[PDB]
Amino acid sequence: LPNNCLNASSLKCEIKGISTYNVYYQVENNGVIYSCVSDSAEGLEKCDNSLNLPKRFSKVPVIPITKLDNKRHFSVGTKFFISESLTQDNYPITYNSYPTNGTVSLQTVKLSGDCKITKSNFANPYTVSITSPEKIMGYLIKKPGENVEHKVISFSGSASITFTEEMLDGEHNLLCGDKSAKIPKTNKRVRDCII
Amino acid sequence: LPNNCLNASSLKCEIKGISTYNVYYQVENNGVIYSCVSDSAEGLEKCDNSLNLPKRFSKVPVIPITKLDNKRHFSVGTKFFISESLTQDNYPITYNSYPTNGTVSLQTVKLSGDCKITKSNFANPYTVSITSPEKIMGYLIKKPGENVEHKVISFSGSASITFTEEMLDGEHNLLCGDKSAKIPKTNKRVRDCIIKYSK
Ligand SMILES: *[C@@H]1O[C@H](CO)[C@@H](O[C@@H]2O[C@H](CO)[C@@H](O)[C@H](O)[C@H]2NC(C)=O)[C@H](O)[C@H]1NC(C)=O
Ligand SMILES: *[C@@H]1O[C@H](CO)[C@@H](O[C@@H]2O[C@H](CO)[C@@H](O)[C@H](O)[C@H]2NC(C)=O)[C@H](O)[C@H]1NC(C)=O
Ligand SMILES: *[C@@H]1O[C@H](CO)[C@@H](O[C@@H]2O[C@H](CO)[C@@H](O)[C@H](O)[C@H]2NC(C)=O)[C@H](O)[C@H]1NC(C)=O
Ligand SMILES: *[C@@H]1O[C@H](CO)[C@@H](O[C@@H]2O[C@H](CO)[C@@H](O)[C@H](O)[C@H]2NC(C)=O)[C@H](O)[C@H]1NC(C)=O
Repeated sequence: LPNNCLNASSLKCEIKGISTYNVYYQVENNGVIYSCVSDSAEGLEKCDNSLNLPKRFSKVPVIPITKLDNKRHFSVGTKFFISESLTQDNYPITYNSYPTNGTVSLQTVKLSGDCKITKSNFANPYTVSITSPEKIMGYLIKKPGENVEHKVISFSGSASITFTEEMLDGEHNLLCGDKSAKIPKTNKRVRDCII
Repeated sequence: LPNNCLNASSLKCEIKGISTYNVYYQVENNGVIYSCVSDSAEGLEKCDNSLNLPKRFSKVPVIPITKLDNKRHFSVGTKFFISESLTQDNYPITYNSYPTNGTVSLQTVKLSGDCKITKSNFANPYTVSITSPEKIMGYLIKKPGENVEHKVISFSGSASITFTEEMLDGEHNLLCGDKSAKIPKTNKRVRDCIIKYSK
């Protein structure tokens, strides 16, 4: 019964770690430290070392990056996941209110889900549509290397994106989940022209 | 520099852990320990604890399981991956001979890739075919919650999977990459009849 973790305001707790999309905390109760990870940020506002805890965690679908090449081009932050311990000392954790045993590890993250970057946008070639079936789905335009941790945008059923004059250089990328599409370099003149 | 790792044979290498799909080892060149993770066990035969090393670690594409409900249905073994340490102290390891920074983390992994399954021509009614665009691809029929390790079959391009009596119970799932399919209960004797007399 991991109910100790969902009511952390009542008890003593330590924020053991804050990622981009979730938080690692342990609460102390009955003399028994209970370790936990959640997406909420709610009722942990009083915990030790909670100061930087954001108001809200994004809650878009994301998975860990497995190919190290891809970090630069696809990284969209960090998040905690339940791994298993190298020593046989696995201790029980609660992940988003699911009970398990394991060890917590932080891991750099790429966007996941099913999204549709529609390359043909004829009505205005600089207003592009994005459509996904998922309840919630996330996009982000990212030159490879830029720190864009909290710059992700969540769009639910469908969306439409107009590129800023800044982003139009050849090296930016429209990441929307498992999909990824290179943004072409618009000439110095033409860019000023359109606006 | 991975150069020190990839030359396992020479140095005092200590196998520090074996997983279903890769191995964690650290070697020793002139007083500095280099932790490493590798997707094949060439070399390392004399390494300190090579006793349990597969001859081949499978190279089928797998990613880590994030939604922990799936684990029961999708398990397909465990693989080392590289993570960033919770404490600020991340150290240098080489992961499949790429130098980078972090900490070694072990996770339970599901199959990933592209393969599709509905297949063939109303024939070999107990056989279906799996086709995949990628170079290598994995499949595995797993009753949810089975002990499967190095039970995963590497196939390229195409394969045809002829079910058995056991699989045809209403409980086994055909795991192939990103897909799963449920194998339903057949009338065993209808099958039994067919296998018996037909060509
Ligand atoms: C704070 O802790 C108590 C102690 O567990 C929780 O009481 C549980 O309430 C949940 C309902 O959400 C039930 O599943 C359990 O039957 C209760 N367990 C008990 C009484 O031991 C309480 O609910 C927690 N706070 C919140 C908001 O759920
Ligand atoms: C981790 O959680 C599991 C889940 O209960 C504990 O594993 C044992 O699981 C069996 C089967 O459900 C039970 O019969 C045992 O009573 C469980 N053991 C205990 C102590 O509850 C496991 O022990 C937990 N803790 C660890 C592994 O340190
Ligand atoms: C494996 O490690 C050893 C280090 O002890 C390397 O040994 C020497 O490398 C030099 C060139 O760097 C050669 O000229 C020698 O013939 C090697 N042997 C000895 C006994 O000194 C060896 O080259 C390494 N193998 C690699 C890097 O592939
Ligand atoms: C792994 O991280 C360490 C730091 O934890 C790196 O050491 C840094 O090296 C860069 C460039 O060589 C310097 O700018 C930093 O000042 C160093 N930091 C410290 C704390 O010494 C190390 O280079 C990293 N390893 C790799 C392979 O990138």
